[PDB]
Amino acid sequence: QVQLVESGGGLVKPGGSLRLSCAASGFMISDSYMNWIRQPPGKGLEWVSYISSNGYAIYYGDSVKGRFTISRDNAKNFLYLQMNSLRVEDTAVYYCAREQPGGYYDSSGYRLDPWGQGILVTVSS
Amino acid sequence: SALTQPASVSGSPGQSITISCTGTSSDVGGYNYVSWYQQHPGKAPKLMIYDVSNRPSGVSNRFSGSKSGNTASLTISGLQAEDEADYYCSSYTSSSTLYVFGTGTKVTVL
Amino acid sequence: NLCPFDEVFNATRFASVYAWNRKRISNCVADYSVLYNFAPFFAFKCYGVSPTKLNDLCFTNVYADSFVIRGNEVSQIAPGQTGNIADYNYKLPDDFTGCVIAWNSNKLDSKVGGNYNYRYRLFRKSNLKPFERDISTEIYQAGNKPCNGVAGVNCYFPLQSYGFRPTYGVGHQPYRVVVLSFELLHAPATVCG
Repeated sequence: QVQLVESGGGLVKPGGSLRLSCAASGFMISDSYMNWIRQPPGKGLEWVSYISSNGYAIYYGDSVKGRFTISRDNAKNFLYLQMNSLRVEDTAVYYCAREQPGGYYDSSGYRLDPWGQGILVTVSS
Repeated sequence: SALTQPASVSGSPGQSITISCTGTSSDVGGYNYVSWYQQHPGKAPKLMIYDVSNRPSGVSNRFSGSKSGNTASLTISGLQAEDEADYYCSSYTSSSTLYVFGTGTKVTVL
Repeated sequence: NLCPFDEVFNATRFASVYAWNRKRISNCVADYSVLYNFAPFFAFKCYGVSPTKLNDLCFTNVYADSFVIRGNEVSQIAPGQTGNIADYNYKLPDDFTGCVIAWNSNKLDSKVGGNYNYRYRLFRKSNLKPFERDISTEIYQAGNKPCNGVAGVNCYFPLQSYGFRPTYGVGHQPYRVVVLSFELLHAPATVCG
């Protein structure tokens, strides 16, 4: 029904940059709060960043602060996250997930319901 | 700021399990927004429960969430086979970071 | 056939002041004894009716508007009082009738560093008639064709973020608010109980 497909990840050298694109299908990405979840290989999950519906509220992870810009292409209806000046510790898989209670009268706690397929990034020589 | 989730469990079809997920007095206790997701190796983690008592679509009633003070605790009944998968308890906080996750549990059946 | 009262007060995410939300509630039995539950109810007052008598009468059509404002401007939401929260933001009539409800919620709307999610029009050319909302994006002027996308001495952006933080003085923490307004011309009774 609703898919969240990723594209843009892979191998890189340390210091460089890269860009991930999250394409939403089955619904409209212009009104659904989004946020990225990173998972190192063989560990748990970790929060990356978050965009709101307004487009005026942006919250980064404390570790990716200063880099890792986020934005949305409401023209091409995608989400973009550019990882800039990467280091060796960032190799991981990435998921693009949407908060479920994105309506206006939900009276229901938040939950990341629609999950992303997820793509990997590897930073080394 | 991360939740502490235990290592692993083991039982045979018919037994029942519980899993503890502690936290601070700002993320789990004080907000009661904790949720639980499951992940088989090689698939995006799928929502299992949220709002503790709120079981979402498709989920087998075999899962039962509960929250006591700071601790949270899951209890799964009717030990099957698909239980072979990781389980992560997540929560929404109020300082920086709007979501944290547990260390992760490995549920294996004998 | 009860009414959805605990579905608007129990809302998980509110709208901003400048694009406030209205919802019509009718054709049901409304009871105003359950509202006392939620919050400390810093302010719960009515103009034109008294709450102790409110559980009895039948009304024409009752509306509910919800939004979030600062904690030193709650007073601005009153019949015909001037300030900066009812001049260009949102305004109620001078013959208003109904009730207003507010509860400081600083536990769900204020993050550390400023919760930049709710804004309000600081610059407007002319004040607004009652019960109209403006979402038109325009840059204030500066004695010349207003900067088309930029900001000089003047030409500021119309909307300014609140930036709620969990350490402010009580008058600066956010306050969720909801307003009830209804006619009593004894029109075909649609709600009471």
